Amino acid sequence: PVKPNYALKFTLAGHTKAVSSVKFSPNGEWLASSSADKLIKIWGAYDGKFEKTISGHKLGISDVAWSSDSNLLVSASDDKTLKIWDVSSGKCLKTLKGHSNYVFCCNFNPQSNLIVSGSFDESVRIWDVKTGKCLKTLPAHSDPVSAVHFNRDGSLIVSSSYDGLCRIWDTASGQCLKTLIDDDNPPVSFVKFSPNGKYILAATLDNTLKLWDYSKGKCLKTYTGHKNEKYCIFANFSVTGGKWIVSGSEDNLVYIWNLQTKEIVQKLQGHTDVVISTACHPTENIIASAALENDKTIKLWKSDC
Amino acid sequence: TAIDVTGCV
Ligand SMILES: [Cl-]
Ligand SMILES: [Cl-]
Repeated sequence: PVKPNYALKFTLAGHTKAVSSVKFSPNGEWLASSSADKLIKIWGAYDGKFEKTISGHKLGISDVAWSSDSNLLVSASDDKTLKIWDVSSGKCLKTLKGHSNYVFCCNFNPQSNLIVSGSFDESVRIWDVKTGKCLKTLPAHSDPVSAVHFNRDGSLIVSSSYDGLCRIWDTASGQCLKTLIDDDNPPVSFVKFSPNGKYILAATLDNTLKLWDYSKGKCLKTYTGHKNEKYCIFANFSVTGGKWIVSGSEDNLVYIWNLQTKEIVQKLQGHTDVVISTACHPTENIIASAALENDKTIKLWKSDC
Repeated sequence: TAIDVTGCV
């Protein structure tokens, strides 16, 4: 497969301000969206049908993340809390307090007994899901933390920051195992482990995606041609069909690259503002994209490969 | 340089 054929299938409208994040449930059934409107919305992954609104944050939400069982969500808010939600009931199970500035990014570990959060307070916190207690506060960065992600066995956390660094943390000890940077120092706006945990994909605010073999400390691939100088745009590995890199862009497009050759293979037109977030469905060739204040929508795109 | 992002060989 040299090129996918993503076509727009559904538009998920209803948020009243900028959409900040979209995530598929690990079981493929649902999509969760967060917005500056203080709301989480749940949608059918396959039909785009609205399921429910989850309210309770006092200010805008920057991020949401699912547990591995597709039952819990965690949200990160400008109100300086995370909330853990039971998605099937809508209930707030716990509020995680401790950050001193906006909570910007969050994730469960694969086991989903821990949550990791990054904040404009420049820290990374590790939380016990069962008790809601903060287990560790890491002095991770020297500017806002743009992303946090566990690797596939939960033993490592990767963080990114406007300070210019990607850092790898021992989950158990909280010790910094590695700092990655390539001699340039633009803000790092995004980071995530590959599905196997061997690679890290990072975005920098000089219009670059960077793929690290982090154990060798080597940047092996870059993906360029998109616009990203201002906003924290979420990128992905697409591995259900052809092997692609997917990202949003400040020219309102979704960009798709060949994982190996780093060539652009598709640009998806339809958003009327910056595409801040993309997600790739766990089993089907389906991309979710979400855009900022002048758009307010999520889109579902489907490909034969 | 072909990479594998999902398997652990
Ligand atoms: Cl609907
Ligand atoms: Cl970004």
